[PDB]
Amino acid sequence: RLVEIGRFGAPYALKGGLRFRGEPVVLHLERVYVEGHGWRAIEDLYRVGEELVVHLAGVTDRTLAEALVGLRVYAEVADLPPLEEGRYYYFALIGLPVYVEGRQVGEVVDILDAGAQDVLIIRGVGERLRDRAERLVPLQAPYVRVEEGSIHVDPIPGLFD
Amino acid sequence: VFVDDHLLEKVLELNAKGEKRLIKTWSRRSTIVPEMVGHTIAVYNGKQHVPVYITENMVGHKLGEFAPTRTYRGHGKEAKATKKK
Repeated sequence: RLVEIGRFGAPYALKGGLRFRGEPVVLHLERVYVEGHGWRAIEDLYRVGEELVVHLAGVTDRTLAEALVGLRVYAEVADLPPLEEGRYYYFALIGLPVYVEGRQVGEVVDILDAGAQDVLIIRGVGERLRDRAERLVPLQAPYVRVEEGSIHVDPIPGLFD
Repeated sequence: VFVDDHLLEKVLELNAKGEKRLIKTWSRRSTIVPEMVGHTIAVYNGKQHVPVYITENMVGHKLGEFAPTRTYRGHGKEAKATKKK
């Protein structure tokens, strides 16, 4: 499974270096899959100002670099560095069913980084809830539980209201 | 530094009952006080109320600091990792 980790910005210098816009998870990868181009080994990577520059095998001059500008960058899920117990990749949570007292009430459609905490955006499922507004829930709230393949919430009054 | 009376009143009311209920507020300026620790406050960001589970660390900060707009879409957002639970 491929997951989007970033997107290439404009070329940097004249050796094929490419500004990388995305998650710093790219610092621990040996290769990335480039949209429309396939796997490429990461020859080098470094920082310039507030940006990160990537050097892929084959991309050795500005011209070859421009061809990749604007293209999305993907990583094999298995290549992502493992997380400590209690932490999860956004893609692993998005799409999961949400339960309240053993019953499905929704589906995670997105997660908002509120800086201190992460906020799950849940979409109702089923004719009755499918057309309500999105419901938000702090992931780190004590009344929220993450299980393999699902999320559970013990709704306090007003949470889903 | 100030706490929206309305919001504080609601919080005090809840603490006296021992209840935990989502509290909605449009006051992003109000400062977080210890009485709010353990509560879930939904702060308005202009379009939605972003829920915040108040922790000790948040005491002293402004509620707005935890309710950003969902305006920016970040590249590779799905590769982000959640803050440890």
